[PDB]
Amino acid sequence: GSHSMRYFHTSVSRPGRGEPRFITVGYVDDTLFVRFDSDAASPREEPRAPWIEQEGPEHWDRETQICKAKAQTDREDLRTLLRYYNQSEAGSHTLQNMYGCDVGPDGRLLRGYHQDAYDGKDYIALNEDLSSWTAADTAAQITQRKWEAARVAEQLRAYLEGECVEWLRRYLENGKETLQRADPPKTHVTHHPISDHEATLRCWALGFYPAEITLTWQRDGEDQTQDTELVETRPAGDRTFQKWAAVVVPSGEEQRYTCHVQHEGLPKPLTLRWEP
Amino acid sequence: KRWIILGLNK
Amino acid sequence: MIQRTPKIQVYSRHPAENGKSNFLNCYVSGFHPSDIEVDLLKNGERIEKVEHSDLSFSKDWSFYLLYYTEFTPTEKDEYACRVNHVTLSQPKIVKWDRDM
Ligand SMILES: [Mg+2]
Repeated sequence: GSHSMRYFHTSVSRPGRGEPRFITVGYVDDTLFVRFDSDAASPREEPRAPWIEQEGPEHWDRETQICKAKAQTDREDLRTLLRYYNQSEAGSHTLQNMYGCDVGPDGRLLRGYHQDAYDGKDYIALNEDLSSWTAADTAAQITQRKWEAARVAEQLRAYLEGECVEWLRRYLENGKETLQRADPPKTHVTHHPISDHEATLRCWALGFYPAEITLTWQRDGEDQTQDTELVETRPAGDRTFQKWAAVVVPSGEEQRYTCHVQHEGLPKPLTLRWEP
Repeated sequence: KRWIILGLNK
Repeated sequence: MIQRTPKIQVYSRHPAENGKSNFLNCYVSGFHPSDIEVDLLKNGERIEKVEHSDLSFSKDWSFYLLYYTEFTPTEKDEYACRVNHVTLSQPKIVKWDRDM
């Protein structure tokens, strides 16, 4: 199937409570493989998956150095952005960055990403062309000007089309046992009477990997998108995910409803109904 | 593998 | 600034079976800023051995964390997740419903 590699970074200032806390994590699809926390006992790029443990200490030293340089750049940038937004130095602020690449089943680049947010709002983002920027406001246009002067986009494009795709390919091979295994959902429908004249049908999906899934309810073969309650896909803690979709139905019409399940571990979409 | 850059200040 | 209150789900790793070892999960998500206080409760009291996932965030920049503990459910024992965040005036308590 298709795969993704992403690095996530969060810096949170805490005036009066020391320097900003920095946490970064790396993922291949929905598997975390590295983490670095500035407030850990021994901050380092820590391998979190068996398949990455083979890279060796020199690799971890290099990755650790990159993490520490980014924590330092973020401390400088949190001060800069107080100036750009004319803010008090007293408040807590957050800087986030995500970057990475998506590849198709042939390992070819589908899309590259590099984007930043300040206080949870878009700040500056590399466009899909990997050559232009979307600056959210006039402060981010100052950064855009610096980055267009330093030819940042060109350097990013070369990483995203090169090392990003090559290393994701290497990790997918080294971790093929897990990264390249899709665990289909275990599915069932439960029934819960609401009143004398209505009941809830809840379609469950458990134990699936990756997280991407579609659960839909049809009434007489028509999608019930507007009337379906969908919970956010949630982690089980054993690598797998869970999700449910529910509909409120007139009592006695249960067999007119069908739950449809799409997941990459399924060879074909699955159809299920309330059985008893 | 992380991306390494200099001059990335905002 | 504009902030986002956490969404909360309380559930078990596997379908609950009284007397069988399982994991109690509290998934907090969609919140901003990242600082949050999460407790897992057994009959209203704070469980001590509670671990949590590494701070990460979604496409829309909001944060998410999984808090979890190993437990053996029973018919009598009631579990809950208690969450505090800057968007909440008081801790929010979500009960564990084995059918949600
Ligand atoms: Mg509060």
